[PDB]
Amino acid sequence: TMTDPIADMLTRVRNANMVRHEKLELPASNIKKEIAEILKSEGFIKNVEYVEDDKQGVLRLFLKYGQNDERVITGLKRISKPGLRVYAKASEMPKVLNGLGIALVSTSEGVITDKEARKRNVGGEIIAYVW
Amino acid sequence: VHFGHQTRRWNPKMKKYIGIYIIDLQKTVKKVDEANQRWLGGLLTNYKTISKRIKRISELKKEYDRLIKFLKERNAIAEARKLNVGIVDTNCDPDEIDYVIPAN
Amino acid sequence: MRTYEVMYIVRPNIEEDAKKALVERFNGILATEGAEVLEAKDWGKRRLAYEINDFKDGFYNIVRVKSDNNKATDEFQRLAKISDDIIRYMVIRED
Amino acid sequence: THIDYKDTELLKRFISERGKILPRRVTGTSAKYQRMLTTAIKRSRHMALLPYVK
Amino acid sequence: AISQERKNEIIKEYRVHETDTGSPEVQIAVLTAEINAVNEHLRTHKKDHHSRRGLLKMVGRRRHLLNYLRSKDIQRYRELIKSLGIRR
RNA sequence: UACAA
RNA sequence: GGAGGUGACACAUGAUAUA
RNA sequence: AAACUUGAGUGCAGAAGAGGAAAGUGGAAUUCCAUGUGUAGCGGUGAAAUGCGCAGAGAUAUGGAGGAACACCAGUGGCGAAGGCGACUUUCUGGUCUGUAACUGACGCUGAUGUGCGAAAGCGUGGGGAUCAAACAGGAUUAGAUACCCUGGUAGUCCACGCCGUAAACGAUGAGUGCUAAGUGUUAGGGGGCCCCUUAGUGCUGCAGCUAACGCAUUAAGCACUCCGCCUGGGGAGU
Ligand SMILES: [Mg+2]
Ligand SMILES: [Mg+2]
Ligand SMILES: [Mg+2]
Ligand SMILES: [Mg+2]
Ligand SMILES: [Mg+2]
Ligand SMILES: [Mg+2]
Ligand SMILES: [Mg+2]
Ligand SMILES: [Mg+2]
Ligand SMILES: [Mg+2]
Ligand SMILES: [Mg+2]
Ligand SMILES: [Mg+2]
Ligand SMILES: [Mg+2]
Ligand SMILES: [Mg+2]
Repeated sequence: TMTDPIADMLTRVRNANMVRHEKLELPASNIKKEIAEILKSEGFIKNVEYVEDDKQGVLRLFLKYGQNDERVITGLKRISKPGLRVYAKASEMPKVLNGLGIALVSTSEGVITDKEARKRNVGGEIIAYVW
Repeated sequence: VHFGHQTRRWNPKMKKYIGIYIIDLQKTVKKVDEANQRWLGGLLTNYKTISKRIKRISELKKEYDRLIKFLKERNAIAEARKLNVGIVDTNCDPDEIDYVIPAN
Repeated sequence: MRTYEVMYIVRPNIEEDAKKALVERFNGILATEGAEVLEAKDWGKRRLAYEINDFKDGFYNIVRVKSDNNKATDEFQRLAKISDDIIRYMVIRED
Repeated sequence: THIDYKDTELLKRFISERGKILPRRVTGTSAKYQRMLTTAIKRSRHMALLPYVK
Repeated sequence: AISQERKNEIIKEYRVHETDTGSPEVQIAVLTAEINAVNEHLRTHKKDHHSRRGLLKMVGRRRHLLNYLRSKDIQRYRELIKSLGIRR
């Protein structure tokens, strides 16, 4: 059955991005909402809408493509996994693509990026790399 | 000029441009402003050789009769798409046309 | 709970007045143990599509039963086997 | 409708001149109808209503 | 194995409230009657391996429902255990 | 070709 | 045109590398 | 700790099926037996011969015995976890699919050890014995022919109950879950106006992607997460 809803979200984005879809819908959760907003804030996706329903909510994402239909998102990668959880300290926060990408980190001050985690001197669970 | 090919063969990339399928007459008009014999392999990519036959045509009767007649279009696009405008029906690929006219 | 559609064939050379001796009896057997007969029928002489026991015709008989135990139709099938008057039979669950 | 093995006149239409069951690609019957047809014909053959081989 | 009339008898007896057909007690009770009936079938049909595979699935489903009931409210679980002829 | 027989 | 199912007398042998 | 209903189960309403076990009924054919007609070969092969036949064969007609298997239907059709399952009838019984949204409220997935099922051959006990047929015999072929071909023929092939536990047991593709162009057949349903939409199977073609290539491609060999099994040059040796 479903074991990693976050990796399912990152893969839904990867598959939709591969075929250059305009948008995609997925069932919602709090961390998936916060992951999506960071992608919006960092400029990887266009917009996030939340659609309420009886079951668990729906997240609508809008993908971004530049001139000549070049993909803004190049890749997504799940780092921490149910089979093997990955944690890091602020002093060992990984840089993604030499700083040209981002790492999503779940810290005790919420879900933030790696550049901000070093700024706040907090570590936590490395959710995913986006570049 | 806006009735395309049958549904059982329509390419999926013409959905925006599209019983049988009817072309987007409204979209073709805005696109039209933005825009007989066999095609020899290497007409454009082998001009270093075709021009010799073009020159030899300008300069025997059996050759000229076929040469005059000579000098579906997938050969031509490759000779141009590899070098880095045309009517594009539903069955035709739109992703390889710089100025696609979605008219039948 | 169940309805059956018993059919059987009686040999064609039988004496006429002896035929009611078994049809009443075989229907009687088809009614013991809570087996209310819904309907009895009697088709006429029919030309069998092929020879059965070197016979060419037979008396087709249809009996419809309403039981919930099927031991009534088991008794019919047991009796029809050893009776030389009946030459072919079949029980069918209608529903 | 449910095909009855007693209805020999309906059944004869689906057998051939040697008493063989006709393929459905020939008679145009559907798949579920042909299955009901086959059971009724085999039942009717047993009760001598239809021949096995004529 | 069991009729709709016998199933509805069992549902009426073991339901934890009216219009309840999905509680563990209802499911375990119905599974118990079905398991007993197939065991009756398999006593004279010892060679019916295919039916016995289906019985083994019922036993596994009953055991899982019992485990869930035990870990959620042991009082309901132990009252159901005596009601049926079930050990553990 | 150098061998083997 | 290309696939998948279906069906359909006798004749032995020739060393090693290098070729 | 407390809620939730989407996952997973239950209920209700429909439907399809060679799914399994047991017991009955039937038609064709093979073999054998008897009887009637009837006479010189039948059979078999590349060609032959062995073999059967004038003591009456083979052929033909009728009848009987017996075992085994179920033409047509029959279809990349159906069912089953796999092995497998095909005449019909009854009895007992397993699973799946569709619709609904009564109900329970994460009760799930995978699964070492374990425990079961598991083609065929084979083994034990006892039955049965038509056909076919290892071994074997004879006849051919051949330089030889422990073969291929022919005439026979035992185990076995069949049943019951035990055992055996292996196959190219194969899609040579572990299970679960989700996501990712289309086109077109087919099986079982549902909804709406023969067509359109939609479930679940089963096929073909074909993008993106993947691949060493062949190819795979919503039934992935694509993109992901979980669990299990397995691999680490060939031979020796599955010894
Ligand atoms: Mg039902
Ligand atoms: Mg079903
Ligand atoms: Mg499991
Ligand atoms: Mg194991
Ligand atoms: Mg065997
Ligand atoms: Mg032989
Ligand atoms: Mg034996
Ligand atoms: Mg056995
Ligand atoms: Mg293997
Ligand atoms: Mg898989
Ligand atoms: Mg998948
Ligand atoms: Mg393909
Ligand atoms: Mg499909």
